[PDB]
Amino acid sequence: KISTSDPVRQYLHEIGQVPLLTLEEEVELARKVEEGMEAIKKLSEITGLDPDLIREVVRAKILGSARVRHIPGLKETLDPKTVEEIDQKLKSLPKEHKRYLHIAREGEAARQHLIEANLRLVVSIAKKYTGRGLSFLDLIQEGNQGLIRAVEKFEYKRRFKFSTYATWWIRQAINRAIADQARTIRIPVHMVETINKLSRTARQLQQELGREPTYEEIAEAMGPGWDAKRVEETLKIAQEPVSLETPIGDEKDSFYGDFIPDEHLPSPVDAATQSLLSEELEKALSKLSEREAMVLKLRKGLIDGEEVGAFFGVTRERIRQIENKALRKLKYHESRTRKLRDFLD
Amino acid sequence: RVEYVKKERAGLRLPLAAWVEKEAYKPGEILAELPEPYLFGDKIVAAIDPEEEVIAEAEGVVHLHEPASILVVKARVYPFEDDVEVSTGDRVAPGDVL
Repeated sequence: KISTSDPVRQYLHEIGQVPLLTLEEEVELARKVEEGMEAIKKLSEITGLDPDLIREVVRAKILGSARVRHIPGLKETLDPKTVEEIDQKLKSLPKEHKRYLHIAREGEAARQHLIEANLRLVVSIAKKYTGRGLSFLDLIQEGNQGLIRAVEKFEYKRRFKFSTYATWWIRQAINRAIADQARTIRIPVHMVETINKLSRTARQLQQELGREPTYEEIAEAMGPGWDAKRVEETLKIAQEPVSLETPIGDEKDSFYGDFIPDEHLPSPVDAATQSLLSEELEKALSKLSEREAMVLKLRKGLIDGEEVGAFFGVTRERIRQIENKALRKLKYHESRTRKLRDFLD
Repeated sequence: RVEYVKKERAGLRLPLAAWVEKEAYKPGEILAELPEPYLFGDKIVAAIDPEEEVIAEAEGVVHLHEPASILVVKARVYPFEDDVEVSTGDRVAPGDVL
């Protein structure tokens, strides 16, 4: 039906069925996640397999079948045969190393478990970064990504609990997202804080003048290197775009884009130009000596805009010689039979 | 499957507290751990430890609640080897194909 309620109910229901106890459950899971790490590494040590591979195979066996490996990541790990071979060596690990295998999986499991339980935490956080320009679900989602980030770095040895830790790692993920996706035209985090500062400043300035500050105040109040050109620019970038498709004029049936003209396209007038221009330019180019005429025709009209570097083997003196003598004979007879005079431009 | 235990009396529980009271994990002293009637698997003292901790110095701890989570599943202790289909479950103690 309507999307917010369903997810809210979705995880709130599962937290309702499994909140994590303050100390015990979070400690429990934490301890297991870490042991997983120490496990996987020792596994790489004895298998010679990259901890990335050992990590992905324990993931498959605990989080999903061939289905989850084939669609998400296209196909480098053979759906069946590949992952299985990897599990066989894990089995071969005697009593000593087999232990790490069994731990890795159980660890991985705990991980996901700690992640489920602290989803209300995200939503509670994400709840306040609402009207920034991101959908609540998008916001919760990035924040979620943030909590997963936290899980990777939490050191349970250092007594502080995951609550306070997740907060930071989530708030960071969100704010980033808000700064990277919120607009149509990307704007770096610096420009963002800059705009917030700009905004906040305009607020304190609205406070007493009764005059929406000229870009003079803003420069001042802002600080060290602020000037009118700077603020006029920033607020020009702050205005989000408009809709090429918006209800226009009297709101009846008016769509905004019919009004904007076009520039690259040669309005007939231009197509006719290029026709005479090229035919006449082409007639002259042939009646001349190819030597320095083509040099300048090609050097200028074929690739890019170098007198010396323009002529093949013959030096500058023959260039200027024929360039300026052919260019003038060409111009002066074109003066006689006036075809070019009428500036095609 | 039950989980954590406090200090009314410690008996038959997993390896957690084993290292706590060094008598059984350091040497074979869990039998003498039963205090005074031994003169006239786990069995600990009359009731000496009250935490979900590690005892170097009582530092890595967690004093709390003990869960009793009934898992409705069938628990096999000594499965055996029958090779018709690929070896299912487990062997006595050495091999674990599961």
